[PDB]
Amino acid sequence: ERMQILQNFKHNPKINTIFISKVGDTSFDLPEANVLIQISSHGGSRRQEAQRLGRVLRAKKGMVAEEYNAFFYSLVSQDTQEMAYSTKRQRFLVDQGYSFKVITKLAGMEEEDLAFSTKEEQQQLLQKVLA
Amino acid sequence: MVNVLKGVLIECDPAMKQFLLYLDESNALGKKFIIQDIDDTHVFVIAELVNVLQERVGELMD
Amino acid sequence: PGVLDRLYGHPATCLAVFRELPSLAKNWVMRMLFLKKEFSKAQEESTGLLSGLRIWHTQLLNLRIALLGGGKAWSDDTSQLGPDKHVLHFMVGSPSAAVSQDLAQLLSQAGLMKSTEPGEPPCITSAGFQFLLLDTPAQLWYFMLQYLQTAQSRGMDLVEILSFLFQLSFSTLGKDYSVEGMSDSLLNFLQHLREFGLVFQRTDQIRLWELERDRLRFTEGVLYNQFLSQVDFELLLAHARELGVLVFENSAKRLMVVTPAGHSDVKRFWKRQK
Repeated sequence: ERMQILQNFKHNPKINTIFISKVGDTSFDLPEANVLIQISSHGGSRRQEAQRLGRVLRAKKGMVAEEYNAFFYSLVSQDTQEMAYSTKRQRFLVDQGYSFKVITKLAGMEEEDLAFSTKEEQQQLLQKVLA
Repeated sequence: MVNVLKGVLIECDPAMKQFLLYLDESNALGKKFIIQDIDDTHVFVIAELVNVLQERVGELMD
Repeated sequence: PGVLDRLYGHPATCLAVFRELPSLAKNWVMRMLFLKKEFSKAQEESTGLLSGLRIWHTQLLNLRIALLGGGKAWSDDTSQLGPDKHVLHFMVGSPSAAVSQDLAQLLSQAGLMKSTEPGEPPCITSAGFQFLLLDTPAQLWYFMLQYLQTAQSRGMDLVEILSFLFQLSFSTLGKDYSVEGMSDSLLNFLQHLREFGLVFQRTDQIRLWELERDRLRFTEGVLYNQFLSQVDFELLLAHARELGVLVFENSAKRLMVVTPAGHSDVKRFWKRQK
């Protein structure tokens, strides 16, 4: 089932997003892509984020010699212990030569359908998570 | 209707942090003085003098 | 040559027409400058006349030598005119004009030493209230006055000039306020003062805009209103806060509302009358 999902992700133009756990690190042939999102700051190593980025991401066609043609994202919840990892992460990646920025707002998230459209929906998840 | 007036500070926090302040209010020492009442989910009538403490404590706390 | 009076006359006319209220004159006065000028000018209305007065000395910069001397001759007339005339705009005009005459080096140091105009520049310089715009012309005048003296051997003025010393309190203020423009002007005064009389006298930053934002965080200083006798008195007292723009919140089902401290008093007054 992994080799079916990964063959589909690499060749099939219908299968363009996949989700993966810690098993990619340490002896694993992660596939090629052009976009990497980490849902959390974790506790695996700032240096493993850069190994994982480096082994997964490549240039999108046509644009193969431009300022950027691949994208990495790390998502952080404000006002939590998740924020502490940033001043280290930021210093590490820029010392590794990477262009790195902080995005602090998305006012176009207020222009389309997305999940958690109400307090009641958010409450439904809050009860499940608390248990 | 100008029956009663009360100088207080109106805090317009988010639906996330407000309950945190409430938690600050209880389970605390020398506290519980802090919140006058919860007018809205977003807004609370609180403190005065406590505001400095509430903000600072929130800062120190995660 | 018959043309000369006519052409320049038309601009004299234009300046005359929109002479009174604003600051139209400056551009036109300059044109006028090139083409007993001072004696004749004196009759004309003060504003604009001063403008012409200001720019003409500047414009000078053989026959030129003759011009300067000629100007020197009626430096007194302008000086008499300068005082007596003495808004911020006018004030700017009087010192700008004086400053300009000073760089020309036509003005008599004596005479200047004992005159109201010198008191007036340090007066505005002293007062906190004066705006940045008045300040810069006042400052410039002082600088130019000192500049004018290239001697001090014979210059009574470089005594009154000492009036700069009074300014330090003003610089302390100004510093207290974040008025960089008011401080820089002071430094120019000091530096110029020393100059004349010197002989005589013995990424990373991303966390720094975040650390700035950590110093701003919200709440408001506020009066709450409750236990209102009937709905009409909530709605009157509420509408009369909303037109005052100092409603932070309202809930008509509570009969309860909030005003920030700056309109507590307009609400306390409306609650007493109606």
